[PDB]
Amino acid sequence: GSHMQKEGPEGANLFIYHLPQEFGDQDILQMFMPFGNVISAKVFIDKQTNLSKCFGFVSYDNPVSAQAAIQAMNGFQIGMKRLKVQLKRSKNDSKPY
Repeated sequence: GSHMQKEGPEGANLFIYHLPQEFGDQDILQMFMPFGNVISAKVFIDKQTNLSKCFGFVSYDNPVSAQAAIQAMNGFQIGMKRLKVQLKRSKNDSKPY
C-alpha cells in the first residue's frame, strides 16, 4: 500500500534499468512483494534531476531486505529484455533521527 515516493531510514533504496514487456504499477507491487513491505510504486521519469528514462522506482523499510533482492533480481530473463537492478547512493552511519 503506497501513494507516492518517500524513502525512510538511511539504508534502503533500489531502481530498475531495462524494464521488461509492459511492466506497470500492479505487477511491481506483487512480483517484488515476497521478502517484506514496500512504500513507493510509480512508472514515471523523474523530471527534477533528469535521471534514466522510461524506467522504474521501488523502496523497502530496513537494510537486511535489500541484500536478498539484489541476488534474485540481478539476471531475470523474460522475452527480448533482461531486468538490471541498481541501488541509489549507499551510506552506513549513525544520524540523530
